[PDB]
Amino acid sequence: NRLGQLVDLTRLLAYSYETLMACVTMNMQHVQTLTTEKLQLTSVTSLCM
Amino acid sequence: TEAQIQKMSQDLQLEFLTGINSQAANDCFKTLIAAMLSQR
Amino acid sequence: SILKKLEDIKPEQAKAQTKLFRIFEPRQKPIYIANGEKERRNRIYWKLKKDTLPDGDYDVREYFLNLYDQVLTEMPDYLLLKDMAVENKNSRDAGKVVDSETASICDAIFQDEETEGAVARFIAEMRQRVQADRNVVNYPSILHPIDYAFNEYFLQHQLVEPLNNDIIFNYIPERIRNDVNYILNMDRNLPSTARYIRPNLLQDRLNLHDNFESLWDTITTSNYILARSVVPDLKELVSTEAQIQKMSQDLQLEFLTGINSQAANDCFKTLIAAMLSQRTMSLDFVTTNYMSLISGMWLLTVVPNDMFIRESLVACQLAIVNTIIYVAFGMQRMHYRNGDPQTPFQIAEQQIQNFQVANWLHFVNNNYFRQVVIDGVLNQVLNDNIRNGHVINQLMEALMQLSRQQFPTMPVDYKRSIQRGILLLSNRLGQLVDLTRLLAYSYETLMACVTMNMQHVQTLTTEKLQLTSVTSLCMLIGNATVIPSPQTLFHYYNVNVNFHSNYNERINDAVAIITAANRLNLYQKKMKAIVEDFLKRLHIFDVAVAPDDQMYRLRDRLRLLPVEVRRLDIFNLILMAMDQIERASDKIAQGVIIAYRDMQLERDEMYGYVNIARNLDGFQQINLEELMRTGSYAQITNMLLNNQPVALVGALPFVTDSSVISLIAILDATVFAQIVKLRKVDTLKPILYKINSDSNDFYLVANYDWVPISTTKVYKQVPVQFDFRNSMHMLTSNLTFTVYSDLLAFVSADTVEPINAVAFDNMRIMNEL
Amino acid sequence: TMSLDFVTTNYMSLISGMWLLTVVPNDMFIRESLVACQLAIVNTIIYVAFGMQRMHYRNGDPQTPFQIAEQQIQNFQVANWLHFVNNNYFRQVVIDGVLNQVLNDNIRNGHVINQLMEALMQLSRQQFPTMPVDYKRSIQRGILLLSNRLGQLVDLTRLLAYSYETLMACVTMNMQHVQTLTTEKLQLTSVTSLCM
Amino acid sequence: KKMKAIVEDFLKRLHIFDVAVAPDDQMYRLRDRLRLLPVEVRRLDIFNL
Amino acid sequence: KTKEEHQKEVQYEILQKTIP
Repeated sequence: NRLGQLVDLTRLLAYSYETLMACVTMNMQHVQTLTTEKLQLTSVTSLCM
Repeated sequence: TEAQIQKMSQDLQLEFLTGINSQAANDCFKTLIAAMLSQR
Repeated sequence: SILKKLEDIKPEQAKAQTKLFRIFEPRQKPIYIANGEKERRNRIYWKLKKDTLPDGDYDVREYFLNLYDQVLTEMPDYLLLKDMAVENKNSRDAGKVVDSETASICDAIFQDEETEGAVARFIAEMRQRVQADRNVVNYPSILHPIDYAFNEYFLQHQLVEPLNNDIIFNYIPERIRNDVNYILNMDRNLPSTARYIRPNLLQDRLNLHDNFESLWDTITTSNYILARSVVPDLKELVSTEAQIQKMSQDLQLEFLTGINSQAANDCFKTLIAAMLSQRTMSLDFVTTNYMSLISGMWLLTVVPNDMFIRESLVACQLAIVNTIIYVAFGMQRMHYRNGDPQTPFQIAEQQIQNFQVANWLHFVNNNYFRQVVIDGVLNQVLNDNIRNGHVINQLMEALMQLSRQQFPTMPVDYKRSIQRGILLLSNRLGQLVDLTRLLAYSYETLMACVTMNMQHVQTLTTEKLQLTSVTSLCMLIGNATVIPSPQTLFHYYNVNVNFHSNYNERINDAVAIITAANRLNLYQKKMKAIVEDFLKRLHIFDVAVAPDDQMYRLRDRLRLLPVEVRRLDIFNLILMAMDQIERASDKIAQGVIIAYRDMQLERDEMYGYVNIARNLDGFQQINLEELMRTGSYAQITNMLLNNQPVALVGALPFVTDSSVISLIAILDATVFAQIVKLRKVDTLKPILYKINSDSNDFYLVANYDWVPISTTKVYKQVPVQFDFRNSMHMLTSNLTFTVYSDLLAFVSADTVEPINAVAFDNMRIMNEL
Repeated sequence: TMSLDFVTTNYMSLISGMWLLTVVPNDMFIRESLVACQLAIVNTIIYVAFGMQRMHYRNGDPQTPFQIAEQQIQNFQVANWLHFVNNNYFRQVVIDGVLNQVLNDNIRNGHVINQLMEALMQLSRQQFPTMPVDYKRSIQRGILLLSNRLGQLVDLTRLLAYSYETLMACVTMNMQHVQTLTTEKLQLTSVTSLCM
Repeated sequence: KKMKAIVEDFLKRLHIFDVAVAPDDQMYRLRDRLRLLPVEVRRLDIFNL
Repeated sequence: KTKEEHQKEVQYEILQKTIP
């Protein structure tokens, strides 16, 4: 029941990612690493709702 | 936030849903975008 | 609590237009000759009565939307024309006019020494002509053509309708008049000239019965509260102590908890209300209370399955089957897993062998409601085998078989207790039959008094109901019948129709506003405010609870519905004449034209020597709205720097300068440097040239007789001239008519004798003589 | 124009209203009162006694319910009485150039009361099927009570007729006949009191 | 001569009415009824004289 | 019922304000 808001949120995220990545100078590879960052699932639900 | 918590509690028919605050949402959003950016 | 909120709804007020909705009013202005001197005789033109329009085309569209909202909110329902009448002092036939301001205008025109006599004689000739034999009158009025068109459209689509006694006699729903147990009576006549207002009787178009369970549950709770308020109480209950001691003697003890009159009344009211409003209910009972189980079995026998939550139904069926049914014939007890699509009663039907019990279980399994459309209202009706109450016998026979089997694999005392319970329930067969017939008739009669579509969809909030009250009701019912009081029924019907009309009116208003906003190319308006206004005006919610996401989803759902005809035509009329209303304003312009070529100015009989470009052909059109919206300045800057012709279209405030010094010393083009320097066009203020004799600097244009030449022109249209012979109109209306509201207070009904009540099949309701 | 006010729980009120409808022509009332009284009387006394289904009816038909009663019951006494009440209307006459509305001759001499008494006595000994004991007993005993006043009812009705004639004789202005806005409240209990 | 005033006086001089309650359309109907009646001969002859 | 009687009085008064 949150279709329009989810669409706006996801495409806003996409646009922010594009804008921020535009100014990155050094290249970025893609490979697994030792450490990680804790992502809170409850926080994800909060952002979605 | 309070109204959304009330609505979710009523709709989920709870007899969990804690830890829902705007600060957590902002921190999660920032973490997600930064992780996608810096290739973490 | 919420009873006051849902019962304090009065019919939506029909506004009485005290004066015609005015946008244009006459104003007297001076004029000049083509040479530029005063004529010493003033002329009256048209000017906007209100001049609060802000600059910016987006703000112009916002003001237009607000104007449409004001017009629709101030809509006249019934339009009287005798009340708005002030006698003209100048009509030598002693006529009367429509508005006080019209009288002021007539006096002003009649008394002005610079005006001719033909218009004065036309003014004096105004007089209303009344033709009462066809109920039509004519009045004089002076308006701008837009105002006259709006007034005519209001006049020719009034909501009144001729009223007669038989019309009110047919205003009652059919399933009340057709029955015999209710009789209607009047006590007053109605004249042939009176009129009333019909409410709106259109069904749901938001599909609130699907995928909107929050508000649907709220509405269901409100209607359930109302039904609990309206359903009649019980009269002549058997004394509690005598019944208790008689049951105790019948049971031979050496259970009965929860048997009070209040419990029976609450159970009756709650059951009827929940059935009426389609509010699902949940049960609760101690599994070791056999009499509670049997009472619940009767309750499931009468009320169908679809009105019960799967949890409560599963628990009740499991308890019933594994405490009585398989215990009877001594077969292995079933283990019905909680969650199978099958039901315990279905498995029992597929398992057992005996005839009557299987037949009764089969009846209780598939007994679903039937959807029937009556009089344009959808309703839920029980099967015809339930209203005449014959199926109860098909119950009892099965129960009687339960008293014949030997109950193997059980001690004697358990069989004795079960036989005692079934015998106590059996000896009251007639009481159960009368109660079931009474319930059927009461439900049918009451439910026939609702005028909104109903659906059988489980909601979130579930009603709590213990079975001990049901046992008390089944053990305590007596002989006196109960028929709903006509006064309470009529009050309930009035409240329901008021609620439905309010809902429909708010729906139409919101649809009209949203349609106009989306057709005027509005896209910078947070639309949650309109939905919040709608929800608040429905007068049952609090906007502090429902969030914005559901508001936006409701808006998207609502856009689909085509709007009502009157509002659609109102919007068409207000949009078709948008440009004339916008341009005639004397506070904003329509753009600036730049050519950098020597061009002459125009001569008008309202501004003298004015710099005006009537058309914009032959130039490049650039939108100021887009210029501010996107923030770009590339094309305009390059076009202006190289000194090339440009044209701008958009709203701009103007500064009036009436000095020939400013005319000769070019200063009408130096207000473009800030566009490059400040890179913002929010406060662009073009200078409006104007030369006339009032400014005491016109001698320059007279002595040397030169034609003024400038480099800029302002996109403004001279207001149209005013002619009195054209604005005159003969409005049409009705002579006089008393508007009636709260109509059902004029009909009274008498209860039939409670004994002689007839329910549906030409037979008495209760029979335990 | 007279409106009819009653409380349906008092069946004696409808019993007296039977006499009221017989004496006063039905065109003197408003349609609401006439249809309500007819429906109540027909669905509480006669059709209850004759084992017929309650009269399903729709408001606003061009024919009054009494006509339907007339063409549905083949018991000669009550059918004839119902027909007489059905076609009892004010008679349009002109006397000395003055327009007047006067009653029929048959009621004027006090004769319809005998017909009403005979019909009531016929209803008294009727079987009255599918009705409880005390209700039926009370109904038929009240009917007997009203029947047991034959001579006094005859005298009362013909005295009313004579008083109406005498008073109407001196009326100068003509009287039309048309429905009006307001009415006068007639107390059914007072009618029963006058009858008894 | 506003006929409404004359009709008002006529109604008020019947001693059984109340002018301040009458409806205007019925007043106009009554006026139109009155307009078409022939006057009695005495008053007509007085007017002729 | 008192509120109902008040409403009926209001309606009948509106009707009566058209009778002299």
